[PDB]
Amino acid sequence: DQICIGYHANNSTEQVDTIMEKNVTVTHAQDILEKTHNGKLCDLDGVKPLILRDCSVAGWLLGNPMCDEFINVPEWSYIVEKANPVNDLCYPGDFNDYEELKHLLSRINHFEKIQIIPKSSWSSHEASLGVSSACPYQGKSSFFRNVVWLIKKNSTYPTIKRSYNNTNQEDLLVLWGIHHPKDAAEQTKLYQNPTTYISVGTSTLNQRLVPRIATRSKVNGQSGRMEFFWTILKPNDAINFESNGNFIAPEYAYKIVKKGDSTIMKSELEYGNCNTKCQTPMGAINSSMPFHNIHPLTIGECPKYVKSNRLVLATGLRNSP
Amino acid sequence: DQICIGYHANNSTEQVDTIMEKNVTVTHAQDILEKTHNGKLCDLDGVKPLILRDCSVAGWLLGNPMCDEFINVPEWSYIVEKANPVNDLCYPGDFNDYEELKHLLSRINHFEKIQIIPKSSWSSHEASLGVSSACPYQGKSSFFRNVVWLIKKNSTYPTIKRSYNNTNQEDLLVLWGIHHPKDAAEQTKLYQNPTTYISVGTSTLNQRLVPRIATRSKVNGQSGRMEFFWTILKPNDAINFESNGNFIAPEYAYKIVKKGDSTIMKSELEYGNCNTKCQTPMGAINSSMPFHNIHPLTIGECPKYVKSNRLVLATGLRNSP
Amino acid sequence: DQICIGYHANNSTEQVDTIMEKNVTVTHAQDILEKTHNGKLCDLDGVKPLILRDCSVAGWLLGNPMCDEFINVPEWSYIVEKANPVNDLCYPGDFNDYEELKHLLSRINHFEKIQIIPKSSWSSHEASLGVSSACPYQGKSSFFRNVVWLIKKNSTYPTIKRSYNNTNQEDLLVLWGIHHPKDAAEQTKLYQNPTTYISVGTSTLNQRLVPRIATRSKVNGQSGRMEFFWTILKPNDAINFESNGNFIAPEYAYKIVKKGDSTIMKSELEYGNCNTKCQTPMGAINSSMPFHNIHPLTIGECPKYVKSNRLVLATGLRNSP
Amino acid sequence: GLFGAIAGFIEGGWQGMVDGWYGYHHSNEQGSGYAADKESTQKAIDGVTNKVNSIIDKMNTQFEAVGREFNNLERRIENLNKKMEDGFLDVWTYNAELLVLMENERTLDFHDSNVKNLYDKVRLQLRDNAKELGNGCFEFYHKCDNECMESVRNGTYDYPQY
Amino acid sequence: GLFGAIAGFIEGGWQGMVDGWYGYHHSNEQGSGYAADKESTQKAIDGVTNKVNSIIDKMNTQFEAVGREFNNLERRIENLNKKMEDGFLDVWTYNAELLVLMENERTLDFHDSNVKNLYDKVRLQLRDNAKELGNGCFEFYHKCDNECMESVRNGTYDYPQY
Amino acid sequence: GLFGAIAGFIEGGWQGMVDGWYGYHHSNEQGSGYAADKESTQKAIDGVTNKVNSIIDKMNTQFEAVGREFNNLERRIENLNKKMEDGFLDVWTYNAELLVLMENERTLDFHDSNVKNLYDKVRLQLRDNAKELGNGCFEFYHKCDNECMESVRNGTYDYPQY
Ligand SMILES: *[C@@H]1O[C@H](CO)[C@@H](O[C@H]2O[C@H](CO)[C@@H](O[C@H]3O[C@H](CO[C@H]4O[C@H](CO)[C@@H](O)[C@H](O)[C@@H]4O)[C@@H](O)[C@H](O[C@@H]4O[C@H](CO)[C@@H](O)[C@H](O)[C@@H]4O)[C@@H]3O)[C@H](O)[C@H]2NC(C)=O)[C@H](O)[C@H]1NC(C)=O
Ligand SMILES: *[C@@H]1O[C@H](CO)[C@@H](O[C@H]2O[C@H](CO)[C@@H](O[C@H]3O[C@H](CO[C@H]4O[C@H](CO)[C@@H](O)[C@H](O)[C@@H]4O)[C@@H](O)[C@H](O[C@@H]4O[C@H](CO)[C@@H](O)[C@H](O)[C@@H]4O)[C@@H]3O)[C@H](O)[C@H]2NC(C)=O)[C@H](O)[C@H]1NC(C)=O
Ligand SMILES: *[C@@H]1O[C@H](CO)[C@@H](O[C@H]2O[C@H](CO)[C@@H](O[C@H]3O[C@H](CO[C@H]4O[C@H](CO)[C@@H](O)[C@H](O)[C@@H]4O)[C@@H](O)[C@H](O[C@@H]4O[C@H](CO)[C@@H](O)[C@H](O)[C@@H]4O)[C@@H]3O)[C@H](O)[C@H]2NC(C)=O)[C@H](O)[C@H]1NC(C)=O
Ligand SMILES: CC(=O)N[C@@H]1[C@@H](O)[C@H](O[C@@H]2O[C@H](CO)[C@H](O)[C@H](O[C@]3(C(=O)O)C[C@H](O)[C@@H](NC(C)=O)[C@H]([C@H](O)[C@H](O)CO)O3)[C@H]2O)[C@@H](CO)O[C@H]1O
Ligand SMILES: CC(=O)N[C@@H]1[C@@H](O)[C@H](O[C@@H]2O[C@H](CO)[C@H](O)[C@H](O[C@]3(C(=O)O)C[C@H](O)[C@@H](NC(C)=O)[C@H]([C@H](O)[C@H](O)CO)O3)[C@H]2O)[C@@H](CO)O[C@H]1O
Ligand SMILES: CC(=O)N[C@@H]1[C@@H](O)[C@H](O[C@@H]2O[C@H](CO)[C@H](O)[C@H](O[C@]3(C(=O)O)C[C@H](O)[C@@H](NC(C)=O)[C@H]([C@H](O)[C@H](O)CO)O3)[C@H]2O)[C@@H](CO)O[C@H]1O
Ligand SMILES: *[C@H]1O[C@H](CO)[C@@H](O[C@@H]2O[C@H](CO)[C@@H](O[C@@H]3O[C@H](CO)[C@@H](O)[C@H](O)[C@@H]3O)[C@H](O)[C@H]2NC(C)=O)[C@H](O)[C@H]1NC(C)=O
Ligand SMILES: *[C@H]1O[C@H](CO)[C@@H](O[C@@H]2O[C@H](CO)[C@@H](O[C@@H]3O[C@H](CO)[C@@H](O)[C@H](O)[C@@H]3O)[C@H](O)[C@H]2NC(C)=O)[C@H](O)[C@H]1NC(C)=O
Ligand SMILES: *[C@H]1O[C@H](CO)[C@@H](O[C@@H]2O[C@H](CO)[C@@H](O[C@@H]3O[C@H](CO)[C@@H](O)[C@H](O)[C@@H]3O)[C@H](O)[C@H]2NC(C)=O)[C@H](O)[C@H]1NC(C)=O
Ligand SMILES: *[C@@H]1O[C@H](CO)[C@@H](O[C@@H]2O[C@H](CO)[C@@H](O)[C@H](O)[C@H]2NC(C)=O)[C@H](O)[C@H]1NC(C)=O
Ligand SMILES: *[C@@H]1O[C@H](CO)[C@@H](O[C@@H]2O[C@H](CO)[C@@H](O)[C@H](O)[C@H]2NC(C)=O)[C@H](O)[C@H]1NC(C)=O
Ligand SMILES: *[C@@H]1O[C@H](CO)[C@@H](O)[C@H](O)[C@H]1NC(C)=O
Ligand SMILES: *[C@@H]1O[C@H](CO)[C@@H](O)[C@H](O)[C@H]1NC(C)=O
Ligand SMILES: *[C@@H]1O[C@H](CO)[C@@H](O)[C@H](O)[C@H]1NC(C)=O
Ligand SMILES: *[C@@H]1O[C@H](CO)[C@@H](O)[C@H](O)[C@H]1NC(C)=O
Ligand SMILES: *[C@@H]1O[C@H](CO)[C@@H](O)[C@H](O)[C@H]1NC(C)=O
Ligand SMILES: *[C@@H]1O[C@H](CO)[C@@H](O)[C@H](O)[C@H]1NC(C)=O
Repeated sequence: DQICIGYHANNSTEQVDTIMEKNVTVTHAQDILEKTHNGKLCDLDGVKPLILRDCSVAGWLLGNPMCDEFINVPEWSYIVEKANPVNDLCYPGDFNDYEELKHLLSRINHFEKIQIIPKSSWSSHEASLGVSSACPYQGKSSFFRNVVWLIKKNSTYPTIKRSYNNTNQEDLLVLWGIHHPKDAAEQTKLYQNPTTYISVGTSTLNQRLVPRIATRSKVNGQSGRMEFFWTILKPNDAINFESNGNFIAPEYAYKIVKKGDSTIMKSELEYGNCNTKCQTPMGAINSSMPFHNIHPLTIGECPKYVKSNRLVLATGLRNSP
Repeated sequence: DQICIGYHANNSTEQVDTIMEKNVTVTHAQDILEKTHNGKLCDLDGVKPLILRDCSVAGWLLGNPMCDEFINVPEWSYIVEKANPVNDLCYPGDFNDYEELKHLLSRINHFEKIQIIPKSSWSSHEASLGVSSACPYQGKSSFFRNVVWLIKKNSTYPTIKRSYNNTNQEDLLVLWGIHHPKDAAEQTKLYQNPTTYISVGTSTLNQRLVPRIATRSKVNGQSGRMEFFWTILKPNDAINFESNGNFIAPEYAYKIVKKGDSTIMKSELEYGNCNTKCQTPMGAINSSMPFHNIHPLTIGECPKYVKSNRLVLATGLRNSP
Repeated sequence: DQICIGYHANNSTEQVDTIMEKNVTVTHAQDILEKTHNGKLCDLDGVKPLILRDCSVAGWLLGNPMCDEFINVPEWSYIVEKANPVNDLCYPGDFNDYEELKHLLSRINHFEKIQIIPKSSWSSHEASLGVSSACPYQGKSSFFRNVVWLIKKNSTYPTIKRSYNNTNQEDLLVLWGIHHPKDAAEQTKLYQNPTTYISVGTSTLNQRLVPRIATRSKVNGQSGRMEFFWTILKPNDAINFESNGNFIAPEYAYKIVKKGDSTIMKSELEYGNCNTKCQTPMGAINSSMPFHNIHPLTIGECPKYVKSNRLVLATGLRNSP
Repeated sequence: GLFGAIAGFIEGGWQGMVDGWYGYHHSNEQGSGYAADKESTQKAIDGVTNKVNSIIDKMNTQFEAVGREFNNLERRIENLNKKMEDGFLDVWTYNAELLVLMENERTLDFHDSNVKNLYDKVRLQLRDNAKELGNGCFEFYHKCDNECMESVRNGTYDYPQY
Repeated sequence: GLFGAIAGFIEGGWQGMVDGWYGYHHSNEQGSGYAADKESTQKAIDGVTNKVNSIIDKMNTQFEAVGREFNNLERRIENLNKKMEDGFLDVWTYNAELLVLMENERTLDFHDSNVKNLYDKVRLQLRDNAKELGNGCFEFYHKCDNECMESVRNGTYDYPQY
Repeated sequence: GLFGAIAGFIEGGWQGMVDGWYGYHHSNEQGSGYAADKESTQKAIDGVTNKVNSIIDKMNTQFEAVGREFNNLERRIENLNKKMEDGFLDVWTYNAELLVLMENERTLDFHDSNVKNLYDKVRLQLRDNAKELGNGCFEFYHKCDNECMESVRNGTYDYPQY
């Protein structure tokens, strides 16, 4: 008669690594790395993302005429921009401190567009001929919808003195611009006055822009340039414009109604008609694992990203052949 | 008769954590995390800090009239500034490259204030009416004490050509400014000349400022602005000013006598009449522990900061019930 | 009769450290930290580095007359610049966005210098008197070889309108400059026109420079300054210059023929007539160790840098006295 | 393994022991079979479960990357941003993979230790009333029926009785 | 524990042994008492003391945060600065907490090992001149007075003498 | 060591055993000598070799510093750059030195364990046909010639034969 001491074995083929030995077969193990995603852009926690499609953030905010889809967008969870959107600045130029603005958007979930300087209140200037073939719409020449490209009326451009007071409770994103013409002839042709400026003031801002003339290569058929600027106008503060010519005046500006968690996600994927708790630029994640290896830039309640191909913990013991 | 092998037990209730088991009672243990501070701002190694109180670094350096307490400060160990000091720029405006200057101060323990351009050497200009109600002192209008706000004398502002040569052995911090007026009338009212400039040159510097006019919101009762600039004038170099108007001239400048270990500590606490070897924004530390969890920003000979609530090492063995 | 179980011993004096005990003598051990270098700058994988010697990157690229050694340099593996090269900007001034350009060079292995605006094509301006005593060559006054310092001819400086079209397949580094004179007399003396500018345009660039006059300290015998600018001209784009005076015109510009792995290594050492697979600022490395402690900034196929003085792994067992 | 039992002096595991990690196999005139040692099995479950949660929990606070965009003349800071994000990823990847390797080694050794301690526990009861065969088994000098066998598993094997 | 002695075959510690971590308890006609094993106790003190200093020392060089201020249009680099400082804190917090957990496990196991080795050391001297009771104790076949007991603690128990 | 064999109950190593890490020494009327245990020696070589490669391999991906230059009014970002490069160096230095200390302790203990298991393996074969002397040696009751000795090293020592 005998009694023996021994231990469990089973049909497991699960393997784990240790420092001294790789591919040790064990009776039980626990994978802790999520390796799969659904391959789609999805609603975060019910709240749909802003999918800019072929538009950029600039094209959206300035109101590029090819971006009418986003003329009034509801609140978003996150934003999705392509690596190289085709509908950026239709009329060539620059967006000043663009990257700092996009960073500002990572803390914003909802804008409310409102009118601050009506297009039909420019009685001393022509305000309906501020268009170009570089910004087409339905076959006709158009322009960034949110700003007014003002020109001379009956061969005069008198000084503009316009002020807007932020009586709203919410911070306000104000956009405007300056036009750089091809040469001296174009300057007088549009604005009459040969030497001009745009002065902009708030409680913090003290700006004075002057147009830089230069012979420039054509970009979308234009030698001229548009340089766009912005500020955040705080509650009870007023913005003050004075100009001599070359002024691209604000028409619409965005109220910042909701601030919170957001992100601009760079991706070529489109909307997935889909819902998730954790989103990445190449698809959504749905698992209880503590780790994943899909992509470092995620939003939501996510596992921690690691670069591993494999993380498996031993729970049971060494299995017998 | 028998002999037994065994091990120590005692009345200890000290507990430690391991990977497989939490709250294991042990006979002996060693805490290695300092959790307490004295709640006070203290002298570092005998050397008292500069406590700016309600003043900012700008208010101090420019000589805001409400900051006479710091008109001549002895050498410091570290500097203490509130999150939102009320006595900053009394007259509204900007301090150019302010953050880069504050960084420079982290390597400075002592300034010696000296006079470079005497206030009573401006014979061709009025140099005692450069005041404003935004910078009050004892009920009367005053101004930043370290710079001179020059205006026209008998309806003329002739060109200024003034040069200072750094004959001191020590690097010199020189401050000056430009005034931005409300409108064209104010410009001529103060300076006569309608179009003005300030040109500043050293061996490295090649500056030319021009005043930007714009309609601005009132801040402390002023539509005008003051933009302040600085440079480090090296030994044997000379600074050269030329101006047409709008010049805020240096009166006093700071010798940099001692360079070394310092820091600008952000805190709402006041002086503690107290001494320590290791200081934090919420109190001083006095322990021999290798770690602490008070605050990441410390100065002196300190333990290493960690975010833990508890670090306790087992020294003895598992204790018996 | 007996049989005993036992273990190996030998004459080893090799020691390793553990957590509980230091300097444990073991029968065998393996050092994993490379501690030695050859003390020389060497060819990387056969390909010799660019050793700028007493010249800086600016002196090289602008063509400082004391840097004729590097007038046409073959492709390099890495670049070696001293901490304080004496042949930088011979005529005092600035190199705009210099650090961003040096960063650009970390991705470049070879330039091909070509002529874009011939020196002898300036028929309306004097183009062979643009020299200074601050940039000497063989006893005579000279200037940065790659740009042309143009002055008035027969007391006139007519407007310049010159355009270069990049018909090359390769990105092009274009350099130019603006001259800042001492005073109003020097301006007219060289350029006639009292108020001048330089306007530069590409598809992306929209620049307009104006000379800043100011009384400046002498540096290498000059009160005047030269401010140098650059751009990358993409294929099929054109650069457009228009100027009134003060223009330092491009003569030569660099084709970017090879892009790849490079680095600017700061070192006082000269060439070693030598070859290696892994280079550091204080010498080359030749070992199969996984770690080294020579220097953090290396180039090539290198071991990982650590700050340790000693890394030795135990392989064998505790050795007996 | 470090403790010599698993795949050591006990050559292999038992497919037949389904109800626990460690246990006993008995063999007498009445029959034979397996029985799991509940106490030491549950000890192992608790230690390994706590370990897994400790591992997960320690990796709870960890670097999260954020999108930052830079323009064409901000290449230096763009590169700094890139090196920083990547640097932290590599550090946390290393921490994760090393923790798994190290703790996997300790988990296998832990099981080996529990088998060894169970074996010794039985050895110390039986003393010289049984032959230590050297393969995990004890051959009795007396006849050991199922009640006898049960007292060995109990811890209450009455050595003075035999 | 891994080595089976502490809270294993030796059920509990001794409040009565004040002068050391490990030792002996004897019991004969002359009386009874405790005596610490000096050598193995001092071994334990040295190992644990070196360990604590090794832990402290390794965490000597470590990230120190510095104050950097940024303006309203330097938000990107401010955020980079923030993520960098925080990132390193989390890394060092992790290192510190993990080192403590891991080494605490090894310290408890170290003590268990020292008790086991002391027990075996005595077992190998006595051999078959005593009954291994299974609870840490050895019951002698011969009468073992205080000099006899002392030779067991010595290492000089003359087995051929008994 | 944790396992009690190396520099424990086996006082010292053998200069005379050249062909392996662990083995046997025999002594009878025919003579005496050393013989390496091939299996357990090769086990040790494989474990330690894999370990060294595992260590090297884990430290493969690691922070690489890059040169970035800044001007006189970019001091804040220069300092950030400096603190970032240094921070990662300190983290990787720490990882490297700690891994070496920790694994060196485990390597020494691993060898100790292999000696202990070899000793027990022999002990479990011989059983009560030999006196356990307490120093690593077994003194036979019967005469054990070289074939006899060989069967002990084999694993095929026929206990019923003696
Ligand atoms: C953009 O447009 C805004 C309004 O459309 C304008 O806001 C401000 O306008 C005037 C500025 O003079 C202020 O008028 C008066 O309001 C004060 C009321 O104080 C507080 O209490 C009442 C209680 O019911 C609140 O409503 C109110 O919000 C406030 O918190 C009043 O005290 C003060 O008059 C004073 O009278 C005293 C003697 O009785 C004098 O000593 C003292 O000198 C002063 O004259 C003041 O004049 C508005 O209140 C204010 N609107 C606000 C706060 O909402 C912005 O200024 C404008 N922005 C720019 C840049 O111009
Ligand atoms: C700010 O103000 C500073 C003085 O108040 C001024 O400093 C410089 O001023 C002049 C510049 O011309 C120099 O004068 C002469 O000093 C040279 C002495 O050389 C060295 O040896 C003496 C030994 O006793 C030292 O004191 C001295 O510090 C120095 O290290 C002298 O060699 C030289 O004269 C030469 O004569 C030679 C023929 O004999 C000629 O070949 C040669 O061309 C030259 O004429 C020189 O002229 C001061 O020495 C100097 N002060 C110093 C160094 O402290 C700053 O220049 C001024 N800053 C600005 C921007 O204007
Ligand atoms: C710098 O200098 C460059 C040349 O020295 C100049 O490049 C461009 O110059 C003109 C711009 O008008 C272009 O001329 C024509 O080329 C088009 C050919 O298309 C493609 O196919 C041919 C096939 O053999 C390729 O060689 C060629 O590379 C190209 O990929 C042609 O289609 C087009 O004419 C068109 O005719 C159509 C009716 O037939 C019209 O509908 C249409 O409107 C258009 O008139 C075009 O005019 C050169 O091709 C082009 N050079 C290139 C691409 O290499 C740069 O523009 C100049 N830079 C600046 C800033 O000025
Ligand atoms: C290269 C060549 O053979 N000829 C160009 C010639 O085409 C060019 O004229 C401009 O051409 C572009 C298209 O390439 C547009 O047609 C410009 O017209 C418009 C425009 O559509 O943008 C008309 C519009 O009504 C104008 N709007 C306003 C508010 O003024 C604008 C505007 O003036 C300019 O965009 C301002 O820069 O222009 C047309 O001018 C000329 C450049 O003038 O150069 C020849 O070499
Ligand atoms: C809104 C309204 O009803 N009226 C304002 C009117 O008050 C304002 O005048 C300015 O008011 C401020 C206080 O709000 C000061 O009183 C200005 O006076 C001083 C000043 O104290 O700052 C007097 C001082 O002597 C002047 N010093 C010098 C060196 O010139 C300064 C100085 O000129 C200005 O600060 C420069 O910007 O002003 C007083 O001018 C006017 C704005 O002028 O606007 C009405 O709408
Ligand atoms: C301090 C004193 O006693 N006298 C200086 C006087 O020397 C100085 O004149 C300048 O002196 C420098 C050397 O210090 C040069 O000699 C300047 O001449 C040149 C030059 O070599 O650089 C001649 C050259 O032909 C000129 N080239 C062109 C293209 O114009 C240049 C050029 O004009 C200037 O560099 C432009 O800034 O100058 C010589 O002018 C004067 C400053 O003019 O000041 C006295 O106080
Ligand atoms: C572990 O096992 C031992 C041995 O099996 C247990 O002792 C046995 O316990 C059983 C059940 O309690 C006893 O059965 C009794 O039999 C009598 C008749 O003889 C009857 O009157 C009772 O009602 C009961 O059924 C049995 O006598 C007893 N045998 C021996 C040899 O001890 C022991 O209780 C167990 N201990 C533990 C801690 O589990
Ligand atoms: C450890 O303990 C053993 C046993 O206690 C020690 O042996 C004993 O040592 C004592 C003290 O040295 C001896 O005492 C002697 O007695 C004689 C008279 O008999 C006297 O003449 C001497 O002056 C001395 O007092 C004792 O004889 C001896 N007994 C035995 C059985 O060995 C041993 O020395 C100790 N060894 C170590 C390493 O500590
Ligand atoms: C390990 O060692 C044992 C004992 O040394 C081995 O058994 C012995 O094996 C040898 C060689 O195979 C046998 O030798 C034979 O002798 C007979 C004459 O008696 C001869 O006819 C054969 O040609 C051969 O030379 C020997 O009899 C045998 N002795 C005993 C006691 O078993 C065993 O084979 C070895 N096992 C392993 C796994 O290495
Ligand atoms: C180990 O002991 C600690 C220390 O008491 C326990 O911490 C307490 O946990 C309770 C329940 O979560 C809290 O309400 C108390 O605030 C904690 N007290 C302290 C002093 O921290 C902890 O629960 C125990 N951990 C485990 C795993 O059993
Ligand atoms: C372990 O051995 C090292 C190596 O010799 C010892 O290092 C020496 O320490 C002395 C005294 O501090 C120094 O003066 C020498 O410069 C060191 N020599 C070398 C080669 O590094 C060290 O002291 C020993 N460590 C311990 C804890 O005993
Ligand atoms: C392995 O055994 C399990 C019993 O737990 C059984 O369910 C499963 O079918 C088996 N798998 C294979 C491949 O035989
Ligand atoms: C995630 O997948 C699991 C399958 O394991 C499922 O239970 C759960 O419903 C899924 N959740 C969503 C939102 O798809
Ligand atoms: C525990 O025992 C120690 C003896 O070391 C004694 O000083 C202390 O008073 C005791 N504590 C309690 C609470 O009984
Ligand atoms: C710090 O506190 C300790 C008490 O543990 C005391 O010995 C020491 O004097 C204190 N030092 C200072 C500067 O307060
Ligand atoms: C140590 O022994 C080795 C044999 O492996 C021998 O080659 C060497 O000469 C010896 N070294 C010394 C210093 O005796
Ligand atoms: C590097 O040094 C080793 C000596 O260990 C030698 O074998 C090899 O040839 C050397 N390589 C070079 C390029 O110097």
